[PDB]
Amino acid sequence: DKFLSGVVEGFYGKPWSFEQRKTLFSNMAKWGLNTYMYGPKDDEKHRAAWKQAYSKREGDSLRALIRAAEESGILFIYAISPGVDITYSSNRDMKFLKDKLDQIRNFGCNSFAIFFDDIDFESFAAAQVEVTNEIYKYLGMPANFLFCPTEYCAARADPNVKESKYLVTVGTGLHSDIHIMWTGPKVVSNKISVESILELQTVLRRKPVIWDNIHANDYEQGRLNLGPYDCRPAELMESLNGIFTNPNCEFELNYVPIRTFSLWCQSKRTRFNYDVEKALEQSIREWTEEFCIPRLLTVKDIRLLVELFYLPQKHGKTANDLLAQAKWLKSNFRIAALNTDYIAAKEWDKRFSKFRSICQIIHQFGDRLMTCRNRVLLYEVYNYVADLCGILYHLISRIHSLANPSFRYGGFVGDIHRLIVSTD
Amino acid sequence: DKFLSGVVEGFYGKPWSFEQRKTLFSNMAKWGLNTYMYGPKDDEKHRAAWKQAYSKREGDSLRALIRAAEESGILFIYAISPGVDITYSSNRDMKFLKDKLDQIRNFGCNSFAIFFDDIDFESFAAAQVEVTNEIYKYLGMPANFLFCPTEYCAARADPNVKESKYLVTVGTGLHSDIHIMWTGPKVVSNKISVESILELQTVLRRKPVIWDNIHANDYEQGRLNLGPYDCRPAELMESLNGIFTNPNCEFELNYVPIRTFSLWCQSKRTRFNYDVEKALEQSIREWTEEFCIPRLLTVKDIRLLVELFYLPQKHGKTANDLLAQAKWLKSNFRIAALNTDYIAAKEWDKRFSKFRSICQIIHQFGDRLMTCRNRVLLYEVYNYVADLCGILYHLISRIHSLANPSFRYGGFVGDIHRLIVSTD
Repeated sequence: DKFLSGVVEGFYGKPWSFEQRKTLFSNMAKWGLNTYMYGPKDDEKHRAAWKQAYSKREGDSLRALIRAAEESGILFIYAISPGVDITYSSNRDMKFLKDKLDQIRNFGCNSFAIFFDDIDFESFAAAQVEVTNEIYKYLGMPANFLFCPTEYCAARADPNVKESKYLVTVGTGLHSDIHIMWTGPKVVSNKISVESILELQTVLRRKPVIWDNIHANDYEQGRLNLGPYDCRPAELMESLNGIFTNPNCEFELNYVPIRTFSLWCQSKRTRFNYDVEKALEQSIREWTEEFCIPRLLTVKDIRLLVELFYLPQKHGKTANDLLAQAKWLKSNFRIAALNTDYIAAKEWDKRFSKFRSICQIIHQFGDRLMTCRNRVLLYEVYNYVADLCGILYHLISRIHSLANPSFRYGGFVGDIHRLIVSTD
Repeated sequence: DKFLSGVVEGFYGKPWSFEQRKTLFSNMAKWGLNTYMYGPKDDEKHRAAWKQAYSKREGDSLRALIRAAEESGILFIYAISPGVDITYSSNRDMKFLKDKLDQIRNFGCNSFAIFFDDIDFESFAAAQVEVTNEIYKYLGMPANFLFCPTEYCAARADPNVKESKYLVTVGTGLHSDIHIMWTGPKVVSNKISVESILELQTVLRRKPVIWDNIHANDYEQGRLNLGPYDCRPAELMESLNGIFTNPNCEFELNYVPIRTFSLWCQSKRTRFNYDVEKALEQSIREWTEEFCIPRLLTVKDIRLLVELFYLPQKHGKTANDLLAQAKWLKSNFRIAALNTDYIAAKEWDKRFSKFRSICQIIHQFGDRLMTCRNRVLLYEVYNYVADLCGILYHLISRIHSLANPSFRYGGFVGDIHRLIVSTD
């Protein structure tokens, strides 16, 4: 039990394929991080079909996945969410849990993760502690046994944030060799700090394991998190028993965030210094080297793509420059189509022609990305660039319509978005 | 040369697989429409690599695709876009065009479609007419030879809309057995009429073929067009030489628009009456019958899904009801948290609880759709429902925050969207 630094499949919608998970395991071996939790929402065998057992074909597929993870040199953690209605009462569903963990142990893996409310009331705390301790005693002593609480973030703890008493019950009543999952101050989890982890270490009397969601994208329309691993210090890695991350739903776009997270873990095993921009440019150089592979573009344009679709907490340099220029063209547009007023209109036309040149070069980047060698990495990235070029052309057309003397975009989702931004 | 009613691949990004095109051909055989134009943007052999030839493996794949279309009972039209810089001048690139059409004729197909500006200046009209007539004379007399002009819509004709003189040059100079592509009054092409097609038949002195884009979705973020085929009369089908349609980028979502278009063509071959709602409920019943297939939910919830992601020209009944209720809750929110004012606040709370019940039942529809048998049709539809549930919960949270005493969504695309809706 050294450190459980890995990548989960806690996102919704996409099942990653067997070769995608195999290349993920080989990337895990060559990068340094040594864990992989298996919680896919497409696989409903561990979520609601745990009363049922595993079949022959999907059992052999999971056995091949487990032995592929074993031969790659990483470890496999099977996350099963039966629900918070066990309470050790009837023990028929506890027998179903024991038979399910027996057949997963027959499939090859020995590490588990009991989930009650999966990270995306009352009188359940001591019952879930008893259920988790009886399951952990039934499996003897597994080396890496995880447990996700119902109040996995400070926004979900309803009595205050220090002592909601559910965290103190699962801190005192559970066995000391079981890890507790956590997310941070928020479920979306932007700008986390070591003080919340320190008071959680005070409450839980053990080091937790941070399920992170700084690269997750299932909760927003068109969000892509190709940004680096930022706003987490090295001492946050120091005061834990491991830290997982939830990447994007599309696998081939997750080269740069998993590589910056691998820098953030494996270089910090030796020395606690971390440069975000150096790891970002190293990951983007390795991503251009992976971009040239013809699996069925210079570094500057892919730097522009990474700096556009950044983290949810902060945009990139180019994105902030475009938002500042769009705000400047939107604010002082009354001097348009009109000595000092005429040169101010010429300055406004200079800024607007700079904006048109930015949309033209990002459309040329879209065509040059369309002429790529890799195609399965092309399709996962093309929709974001195409919709960005469309909304940037709509922005430029709106500014040009406001220059000289409705708007439907996004369908119903964009209609709801415009209905909650526009005021009375 | 009866009628070229078919489905194109003119969308961007997605290459449809061989089995997807095979099931598309079997659906084409069992529904009635008998054409398929091949213009995929992922295949750059016909767009810029037409100087190069076809390889052995992709040539055998195209030969298998052509013979699969032949054995299904439909016909195959190969669309090639060399560019508008031919002008019959050097004839080396004309020899490249002749060798490319020779190897496509060796692959099996005999129908073609010369494109100059693909539907998504000056002094080119008589040169492109000469190039198209020399190519059509080189191929003898193909039965179905198509030609897409540069000014394919009335919004692209720069001198007026009746006589831009490019349309009159390609109407008089071309051979009378060549069809001319058209889109309508707009490239996006909503609410088209028979009068524009009548004046185009006056100008072009032949019946055109309408490339339609009423179900296209590559040009907007999160747009899904699961709506029926609407706002096109039967006499529009009467005064043509065929009509194609551009469906969505995801293949398995295109059951209902291609089935309503198949109703709109094949039932109108016998009688020109068309019910939009009867064809919509027949296509949604056949889509539930296809929904139950376990290829790796009652009719009311899939009716709710189709009525949500409707056409770009008009929303459904449920979507208009939700927008009207959101506008009503947004408009008179000042009576909230406050005799007549108190019962008005209770009426406001009744409408807000109705809105919360609508978001709850659409999240339950999301979970019940997640428990489906088909998975490759699950993943193509899950992202739209998940982002709709997220933006509806954000709408309800904003209305509840406005009830009793920034906003980041979409990333950079949503930032541009909020920057072009919000005013000074």
